[PDB]
Amino acid sequence: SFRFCLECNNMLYPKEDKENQRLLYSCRNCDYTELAEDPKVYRHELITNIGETAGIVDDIGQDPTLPRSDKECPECHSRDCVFFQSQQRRKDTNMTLFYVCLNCKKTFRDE
Amino acid sequence: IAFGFADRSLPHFTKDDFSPESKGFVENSYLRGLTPQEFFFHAMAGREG
Amino acid sequence: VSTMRDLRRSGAISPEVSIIRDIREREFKIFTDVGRVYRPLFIVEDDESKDNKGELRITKEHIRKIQQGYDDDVYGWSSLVTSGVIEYVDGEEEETIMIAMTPEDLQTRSLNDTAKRIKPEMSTSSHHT
Amino acid sequence: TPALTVYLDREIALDIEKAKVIQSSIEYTTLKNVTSATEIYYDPDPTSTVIEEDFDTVEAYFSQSPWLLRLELDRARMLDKQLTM
Amino acid sequence: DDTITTEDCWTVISAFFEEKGLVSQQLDSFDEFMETSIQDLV
Amino acid sequence: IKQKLETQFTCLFCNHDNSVVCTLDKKNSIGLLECKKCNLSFQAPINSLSQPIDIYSDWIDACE
Amino acid sequence: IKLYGREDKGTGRTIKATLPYVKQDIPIVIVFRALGVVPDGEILQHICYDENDWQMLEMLKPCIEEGFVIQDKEVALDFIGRRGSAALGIRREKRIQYAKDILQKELLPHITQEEGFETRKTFFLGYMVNRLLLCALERKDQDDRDH
Amino acid sequence: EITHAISSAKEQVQEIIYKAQHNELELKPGMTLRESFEGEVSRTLNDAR
Ligand SMILES: [Zn+2]
Ligand SMILES: [Zn+2]
Ligand SMILES: [Zn+2]
Repeated sequence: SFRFCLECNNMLYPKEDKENQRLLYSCRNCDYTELAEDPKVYRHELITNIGETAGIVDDIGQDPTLPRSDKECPECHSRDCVFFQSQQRRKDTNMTLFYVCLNCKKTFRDE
Repeated sequence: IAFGFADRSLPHFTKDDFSPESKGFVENSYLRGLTPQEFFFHAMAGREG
Repeated sequence: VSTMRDLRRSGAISPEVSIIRDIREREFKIFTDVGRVYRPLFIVEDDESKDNKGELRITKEHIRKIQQGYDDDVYGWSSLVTSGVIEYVDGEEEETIMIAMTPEDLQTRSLNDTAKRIKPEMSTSSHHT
Repeated sequence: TPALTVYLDREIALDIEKAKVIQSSIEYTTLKNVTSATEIYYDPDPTSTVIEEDFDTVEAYFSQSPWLLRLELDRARMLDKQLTM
Repeated sequence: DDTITTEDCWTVISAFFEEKGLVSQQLDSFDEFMETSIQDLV
Repeated sequence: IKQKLETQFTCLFCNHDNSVVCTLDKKNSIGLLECKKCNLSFQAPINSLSQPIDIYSDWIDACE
Repeated sequence: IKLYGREDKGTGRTIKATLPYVKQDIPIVIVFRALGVVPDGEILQHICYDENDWQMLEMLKPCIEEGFVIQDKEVALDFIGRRGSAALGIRREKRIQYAKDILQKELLPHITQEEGFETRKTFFLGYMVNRLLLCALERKDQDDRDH
Repeated sequence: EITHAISSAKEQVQEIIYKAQHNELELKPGMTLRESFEGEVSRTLNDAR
């Protein structure tokens, strides 16, 4: 989540306030500035797992092309779900399956 | 046989099916006769030759 | 999509129109383009609101009227298309449907004839729709 | 498909443990290969840290720019490749 | 009702070729060109 | 490094064509048009994306 | 719409587009501004529909900064008019009005060609960039040309 | 006999799918999981025929 400016709306850039010795978020088209809630400024994940759980929707159970399983839902204990392996398109992606209960829509595995 | 169709080899199978019949194993002999699914897969391999 | 689908199956929308719901990508695409290659299929009843479910919509009564040429108060191929028993699908819509290979595969069965061919087991999904 | 065929000296070639030692010395390992994540903090006090996670680590250890570069190594790949901090 | 047999499937297919034949994609395409497409191009 | 480029633009004053030279100094964001004939000089600011057609356009508007 | 930058090579990994009858590729942000939506915060609101994911935002970071100095509609349209390099001496008073035709017509003409409907092209442009990054983020396979 | 050997080969392919999806499959040197998975299934089916 990146933050811009509520007036100018330009993407605010992080800049240090040397005199008070605190981190600010400054604009570049006007004089607006505000205090930083997070010392972290940037993160780079080399060994990443983001996106695998990204593809979750409410109508996946209406797709008749998906295979159906008997797995017990932890929430409602229904005997009717669709399942699918990971939608992550990496070459090293695992083949472990995700099951989606058609009632509460929770995602679990067989581990 | 590759997943030409989104996550399946033919529209007569469900998605994410890696079983023998799904990815081109022709169980029958030429004497017995091939099923329609097997037939197309055999024609794909034959075309490549 | 159910409403739109029913308009094509009655004739209100031209039968060659494609109605494609891609659920995963959250996209709904409709094509009235010229030049799409399509083929006809039997419609199977999929709505769990009737005893009809799991069977072919087409019955011997339609087959009876086809051989006569007239209804019992011209009746040919296109009469079937605008009465909801056959529809056209193109390559894009074909991606989202589940097709049985023969009418006999719509219902589970009760062999060991060493001459005849083996039918596939189909045991990866417990119940097909 | 460029490929080398690397025969080993006889005394080493009949002892699988010594051959594994040769294996790890030849194989190229970069820092990128073992790094799981990198981070950039604003840590203005050089003797402390806003990060509660590295509190007990840096406080006991200690007993310039305010920007901090914090990189995390993956334990599994570091253990397999036999590399120490 | 009853089940659709193999012979019944060929009755349906017979109705298709009775109405459309084998070259209707050639003829209908050209017919649409004379009726409408020429006019629109003008 | 500076870029010294010849162009096929017509000088707005002496009217000699193919005699305007453009010197683009990106280190200081300063572009320079020069004639080779009457040698009139015109300076204008340039970015990193600019090309001889960008400052020659600014020269047409600076006259009118 | 081409995504430059190779794996750990190409430095700034920005995105430029190609327009009919214009010489060299123009960065995406510039054409967004040139259509009447200059506000950055609005630009990102047209492309990415998930503010939560950093990755679908870190890759658009260099595109903002390489098109930051173009801060309004008029200087945006002007730059496009200079890219074409047709009839040297078009001027700003009119070189804008020539580029407004290259944006209204030709560029995505299947959506519409009447005036005062630039909201559809801006929304569509954001969709394209979204699809481009999904493939670059390995969240979707590249399309199969033989489908 | 012929039908049995093909039936038992389809079962072993099921076991391989189970193992690979429950993280119980041995990784072959130089190969990712999906390569190793695809490799083992191919070897089984050609030996079955
Ligand atoms: Zn501002
Ligand atoms: Zn549930
Ligand atoms: Zn001059």
